[PDB]
Amino acid sequence: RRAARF
Repeated sequence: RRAARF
């Protein structure tokens, strides 16, 4: 969800 694979 953040910026990279999340």
